[PDB]
Amino acid sequence: KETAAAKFERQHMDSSTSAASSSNYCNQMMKSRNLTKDRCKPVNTFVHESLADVQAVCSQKNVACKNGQTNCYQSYSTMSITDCRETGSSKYPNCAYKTTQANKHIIVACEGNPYVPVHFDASV
Amino acid sequence: GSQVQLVESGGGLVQAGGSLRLSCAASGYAYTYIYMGWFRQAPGKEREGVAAMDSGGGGTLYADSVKGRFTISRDKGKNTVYLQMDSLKPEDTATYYCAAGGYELRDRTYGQWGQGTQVTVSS
Repeated sequence: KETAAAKFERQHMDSSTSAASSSNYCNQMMKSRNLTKDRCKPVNTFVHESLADVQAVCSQKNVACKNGQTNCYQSYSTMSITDCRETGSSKYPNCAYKTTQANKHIIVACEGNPYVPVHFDASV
Repeated sequence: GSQVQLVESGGGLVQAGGSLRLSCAASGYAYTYIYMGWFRQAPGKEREGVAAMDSGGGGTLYADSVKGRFTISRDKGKNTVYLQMDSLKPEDTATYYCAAGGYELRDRTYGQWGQGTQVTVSS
C-alpha cells in the first residue's frame, strides 16, 4: 500500500517546478496527483523546494497543529509554495481551483522512524 | 552541540517494591518541545507509552498499569522530563526511552528518542 510518507510526497511535493506565475497550475496538479478522484479536495498546498529541505522541517520548530495535535513542525525559512483552493463554481465531479503563489513558512505533521512529513497542516 | 541529544540517567537494577527515578534532559534544541514522555519496551512485548506531559505541566497521561505508582514531571529544567517510579513490580522490567516532540503517548508521533536505559526489577 502507499506509505504515509509517499502520500505526503504525492499530495504536496513539487520540487522541479519554480514559483513562476501559472494560472492553471492547480487545475492541472489537483487532477494529476489524484486529489479530485473521489471528491474535490477543497484546499491543497504544493511545495517547490527540495524533498531534503522539506523533510528537514521535521527537525525545525515544534509547534501545535491546527487541530490541537503537537507533533507539527514549522520551517525556519519561508518556502516557495502554491495554494490551490476550490473556486465558487467548483462542484464534484467538475472540480475547479484558483492558483495562488506565496512565500510562507510551512507547518507539517511528522511521524515514523525515520521521522518524516506525513501531513501538510498550514502555511503562515 | 549541533546535535539534539536526549540524555537519560537513573534507572538500573532494583528490587521489587523499590523505587527509581529516571531523568532525561534534551540538549541541542533552542526551543521548547511541547510534549515529552517516557516509553518502554519490556522483554516479550512491543514498545508502549508509560507517561507523557506537555510543557505547561498539563496534558498528563499514564499507561493504566502505572497510574498511581509512577509520576512524570517537567518542572525541573527546560526540555527535561523525569519519571518517579514507586512500588516497582517485576513486570516494570524494560528498556525505558525518553522521547520529545510528539503527541500524547503515540510513539509514531515522536521524532527525538533517547538511546534507552535498562530498568530491571528483581523478585
